Amino acid sequence: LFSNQIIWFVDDTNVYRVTIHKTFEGNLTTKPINGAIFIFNPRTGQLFLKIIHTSVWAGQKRLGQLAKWKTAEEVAALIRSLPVEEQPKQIIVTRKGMLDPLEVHLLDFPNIVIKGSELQLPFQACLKVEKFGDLILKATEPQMVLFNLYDDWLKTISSYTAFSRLILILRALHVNNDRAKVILKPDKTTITEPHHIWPTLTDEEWIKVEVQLKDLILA
Repeated sequence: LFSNQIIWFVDDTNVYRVTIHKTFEGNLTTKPINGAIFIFNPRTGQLFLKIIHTSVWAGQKRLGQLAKWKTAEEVAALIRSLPVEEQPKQIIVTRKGMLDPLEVHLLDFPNIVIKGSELQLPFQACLKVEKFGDLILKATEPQMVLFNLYDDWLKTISSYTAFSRLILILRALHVNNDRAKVILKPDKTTITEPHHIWPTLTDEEWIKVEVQLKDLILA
């Protein structure tokens, strides 16, 4: 994974989202709510969060399929906004339905390798982190927001270690949100700094939480 080339993971799982509701009359309303594309560099921790506002869906059917194409369009748009030296060499999609849309949208980038993955990388778990959930829910138009999902970790640990820690966090949040959040608050004094995503923990605290997160996923 960590060679000498820029790699992005692309997750489209959360682009088309709805809430469903049984009306007093007994019919089902399906109302789209804002979604997001997660585009993630595992070496640097850089996350490009493309917020997808509900206005993009129109007198449109099959929004689930259309969402894959909108994702591809947005990934290509991002690539075109970046200098060549910042463009990815490889794009790894978390769902196989993204392969063909991306192939078609990146024809002008013949050197980019597009591939699928069997990895469990639930960026959907970020929707359960207030910082992301609220930002997405409250958006009134599309926008892209940059985040550093590794906070200050890279000052003292490797990219490999940071990536593993992040995946454990996301997967644990995915499988049992309540228990994961307890695990990530090991002390009464535990805080998350305003510009950070994750709690400020000592090295010893991280060791224990990483084991506990892993155990939670196995359970």
